[PDB]
Amino acid sequence: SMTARPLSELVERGWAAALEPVADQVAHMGQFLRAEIAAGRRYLPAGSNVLRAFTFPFDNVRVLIVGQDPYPTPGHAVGLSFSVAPDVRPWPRSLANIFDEYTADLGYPLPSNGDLTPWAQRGVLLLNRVLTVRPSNPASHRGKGWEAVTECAIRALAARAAPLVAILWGRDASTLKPMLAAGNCVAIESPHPSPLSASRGFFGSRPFSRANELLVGMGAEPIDWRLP
Ligand SMILES: Nc1c[nH]c(=O)[nH]c1=O
Ligand SMILES: [Cl-]
Ligand SMILES: [Cl-]
Repeated sequence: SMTARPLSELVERGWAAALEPVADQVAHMGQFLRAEIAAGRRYLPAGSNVLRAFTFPFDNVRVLIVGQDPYPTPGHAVGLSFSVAPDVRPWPRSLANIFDEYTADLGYPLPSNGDLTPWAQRGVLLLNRVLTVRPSNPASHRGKGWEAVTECAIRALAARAAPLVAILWGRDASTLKPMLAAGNCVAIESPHPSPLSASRGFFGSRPFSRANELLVGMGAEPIDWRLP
């Protein structure tokens, strides 16, 4: 529980230190979620998954993907942005669009399922700007305190003596751009892959190959984006 236990128990070591400035804020978010349930509203993803992106090593992140907030359908969000469990089908629409662009950009076949854990395991941080949502209500937790947490995560990543490429999908993600200003960091910004915005510049954006060109140009290894 985010209300009950400290960062050193909840997230990976590097992340617990990176997020020290927002320790109280994370506990505050646990209190917010408690109050939601007391009031008769639910949240997604499950409590134990809310901070899941921060359970993969901070020091290993090479690419940052940021979306808006978790999927609003119960059974979709798993705490890694855009990912779904391997048994989920049909895929959410934004994921179908991501995968369409993945095939167009990289030439790989469509993935077998919507599980993005391989990316997380290979140094891609799958973040959302806001880490919870009320079921069926996109953006319902905007402005409730998560933004300070994800801002802190981005500043910390950018302050590392390491290369970073950021992929910011949509307007809420885009508000992290000012924090991504140091010379060790590069940002790719595009419209979000949701059907509402994807035709404004998501399709054709080639984020995966661009990220790899950027990594190689900073002397970093590219991401193996291939999903099974
Ligand atoms: N639209 C979205 C769906 N699911 C995500 O995890 N992030 C988003 O921005
Ligand atoms: Cl609800
Ligand atoms: Cl209500």
